[PDB]
Amino acid sequence: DSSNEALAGTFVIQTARLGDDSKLSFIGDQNLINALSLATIQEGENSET
Amino acid sequence: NGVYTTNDRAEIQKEVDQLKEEINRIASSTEFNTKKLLNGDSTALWSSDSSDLDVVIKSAVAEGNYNLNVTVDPGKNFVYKSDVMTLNEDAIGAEIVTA
Amino acid sequence: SEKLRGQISGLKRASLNAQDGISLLQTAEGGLQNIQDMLQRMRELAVQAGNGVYTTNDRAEIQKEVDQLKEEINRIASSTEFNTKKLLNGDSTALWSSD
Amino acid sequence: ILMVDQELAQESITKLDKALETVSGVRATIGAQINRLEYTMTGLDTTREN
Amino acid sequence: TIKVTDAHTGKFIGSDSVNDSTLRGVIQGVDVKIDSDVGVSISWNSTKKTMEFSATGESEDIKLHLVDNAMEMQIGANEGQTILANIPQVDTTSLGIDD
Repeated sequence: DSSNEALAGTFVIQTARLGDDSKLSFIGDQNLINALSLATIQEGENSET
Repeated sequence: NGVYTTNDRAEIQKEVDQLKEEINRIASSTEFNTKKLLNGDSTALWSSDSSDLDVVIKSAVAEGNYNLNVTVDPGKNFVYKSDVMTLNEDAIGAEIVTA
Repeated sequence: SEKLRGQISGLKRASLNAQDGISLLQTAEGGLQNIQDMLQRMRELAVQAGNGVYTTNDRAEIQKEVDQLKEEINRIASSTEFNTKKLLNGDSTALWSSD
Repeated sequence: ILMVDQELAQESITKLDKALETVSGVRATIGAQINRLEYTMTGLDTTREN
Repeated sequence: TIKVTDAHTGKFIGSDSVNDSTLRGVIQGVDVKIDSDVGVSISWNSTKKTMEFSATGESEDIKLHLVDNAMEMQIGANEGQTILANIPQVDTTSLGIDD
């Protein structure tokens, strides 16, 4: 509860890099992409150097 | 525009990548008396020891060696979520058999 | 000169994009015309029933045709297509799911 | 530069515009140098004659 | 009586009391329909020969997933200049003549 895994029967996708380097794009057939129907819940931020 | 599916954009991207390779080739192809002009061989000459540091040349450089000190404060990452999955009606159901 | 040339290219591209946009709306308009045409026949067949001389069997006879017209209207609602993009079946605005 | 989804074309346009600006600046600089050299050409011949 | 909240933080969004069991006009642009056989207990009274209904006494949770997917068309030669279009969903259920 009250975390990223509050919903059952869903896929959670995370990456181990930060910033704009961590954006992922999905390409494929229209029906499969529509069935998957991904959504964005967290967007990355850059760092301070 | 949206009239194109997710395949037309990839078909565009393929030949765009081809054009990128062609422009890199023409950038690195110029030559005169075995002395390259455009690939930063007329202004500066640089090198580094670590394999994660890049240098781009714009104007006159000075000289010498340098030592760098790096401190980092991190940001965040990207997190995606999918949809919900459900079983079809033809399935589901328990029973008693004798095999 | 370079800026003007780029603007000219962009203008021509947008000029084509407009009509590639408009065709889809024309198709949707046609489909909606057909559906509206069927609904009025359903209304007239509904209003015919009600004058009481009819027994309790020809009313079910009318109900058969009403149901069959309803499944026709569902089929035409779910059959619209353009470039593998279904328009009228709620596939242009949102996408919902539950468990 | 990527064009896979309907979100990167705007950034692509901006990058292309600024790249064109940079190329134009380089060509202007080279033209300036060649014009200066062309002007300094003829004085040598005039001084040779004198 | 229906109360809707967020699934990750818990900010209250809306509450409603309906009679025909349709949640309308609290979530932007969506109407939600729920079955009438949700959380009700049935028992029989032989001494009075009548059925009796009652509340279960415990709450029930359903979770909903919804993602936007409007229509964007490029109309200009620069950024920001885009047009948004939507097509509402139409069928027998939406038109309210399903039953």
